[PDB]
Amino acid sequence: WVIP
Amino acid sequence: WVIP
Amino acid sequence: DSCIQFTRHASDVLLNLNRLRSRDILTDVVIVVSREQFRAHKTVLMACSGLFYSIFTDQLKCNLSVINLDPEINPEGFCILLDFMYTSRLNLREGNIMAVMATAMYLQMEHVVDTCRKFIKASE
Amino acid sequence: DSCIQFTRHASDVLLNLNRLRSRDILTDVVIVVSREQFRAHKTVLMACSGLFYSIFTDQLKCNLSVINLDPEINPEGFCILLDFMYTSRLNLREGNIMAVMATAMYLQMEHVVDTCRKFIKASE
Ligand SMILES: O=C1Cc2cc(Nc3nc(Cl)ncc3Br)ccc2N1
Ligand SMILES: O=C1Cc2cc(Nc3nc(Cl)ncc3Br)ccc2N1
Ligand SMILES: [Cl-]
Ligand SMILES: [Cl-]
Repeated sequence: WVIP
Repeated sequence: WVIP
Repeated sequence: DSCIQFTRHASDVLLNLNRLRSRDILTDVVIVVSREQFRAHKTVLMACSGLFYSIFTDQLKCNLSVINLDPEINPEGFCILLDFMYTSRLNLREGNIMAVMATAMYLQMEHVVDTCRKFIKASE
Repeated sequence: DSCIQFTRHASDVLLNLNRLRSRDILTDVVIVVSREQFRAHKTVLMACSGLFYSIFTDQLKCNLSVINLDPEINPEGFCILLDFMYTSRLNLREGNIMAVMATAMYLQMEHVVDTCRKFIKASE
């Protein structure tokens, strides 16, 4: 999971 | 396009 | 093999499937979550959820145009998860995390359950 | 928004749609290319091809279970492109590049047409  |  | 690969292809496909969803094009099922209704593509639901994969591979349920979820399921949690299916983006907030995690466990969406458990563990 | 994103989600969705294709699950159209037949999901075809997007948004053709391509279309070129749609991988070879490019132009698959033109330009 990432900060888009 | 890339070499997978 | 000696194939070449287009990096953005999978993302572009999903973006187009979401465009079809937004315009209600070729949607083939209604998911009923209490008083709310959500139109979707059976194939996208199966590709994202162990529960929908099991439902639409059943020889009788594969032909249903309406699926009723358990009454304990929260419509907002379902909406957040349906959006995630079609976009890869999850709108996880302090106010919705419990409902989103419970819905992802029911839908059998393992990666979502995992990030919810980690975000909850960080706040305890 | 304040969304989080799961990097591999789009790829995982496409991998699952290809698994459904391989097991012939919920395929809803046959594409006829001369003597050959190819089963597929209308939504995946539309998401990958400007021609299929135009075909299945037509109020009459949206309901067809069989689509016949132009007789000039090569079944092997179509097969290579159908595999690319469901996998992001393109089996581009000296022996098939002309047929693949002609098929991608007909299907309106702009990125495939682009790499074919570049690979041809390099060999001249
Ligand atoms: O957390 C998750 C997400 C998910 C998706 C599917 N979907 C499919 N799985 C397989 Cl193996 N083939 C085709 C399809 Br469609 C099955 C289980 C799960 N569990
Ligand atoms: O080279 C390409 C690939 C492609 C795909 C689509 N498909 C869609 N386009 C739009 Cl804007 N909305 C929903 C869908 Br499905 C249209 C044109 C093209 N040209
Ligand atoms: Cl997931
Ligand atoms: Cl393309």
